[PDB]
Amino acid sequence: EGVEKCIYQNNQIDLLEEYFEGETSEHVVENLSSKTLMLFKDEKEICKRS
Amino acid sequence: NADDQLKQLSALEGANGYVIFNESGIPLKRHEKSISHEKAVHIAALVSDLWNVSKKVIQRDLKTPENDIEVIRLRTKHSYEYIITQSGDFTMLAIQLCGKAIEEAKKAAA
Repeated sequence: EGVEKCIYQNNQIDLLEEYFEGETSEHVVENLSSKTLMLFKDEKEICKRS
Repeated sequence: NADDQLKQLSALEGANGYVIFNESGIPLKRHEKSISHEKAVHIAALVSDLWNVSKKVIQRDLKTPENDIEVIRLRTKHSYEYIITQSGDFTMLAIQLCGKAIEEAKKAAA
């Protein structure tokens, strides 16, 4: 009757449950970027060359 | 009459097993689902030490005169829950589960 009392209390709510435990953001908005790595170019040419 | 309580304890939602101990350490009565005599001798040695150690420590190492331990609730991984009480000389160790593990145990039975 003393243990039955303690079983009852712990059976009310899990109390250790973590809401959305483990599972990550999943779908996340990713903006489309374009990183310019390196420019090439001619040096001291007569006019510009396309 | 004294058997009906063992039947009443398995009836409580979550309850896997129980094991009762004398002041000695002998197990008086255990469940059939938890191992009989083999584990009951093993599970007595741990809790009788854990109790007598904690009983001792609270009266001395906390420096609180006249404050005896009443319950101990070891909560664990999975959903096990080891409840230790003491009525008079005798003690006992119930084992309950939670909704998740109860549901798992019912599915295993099914």
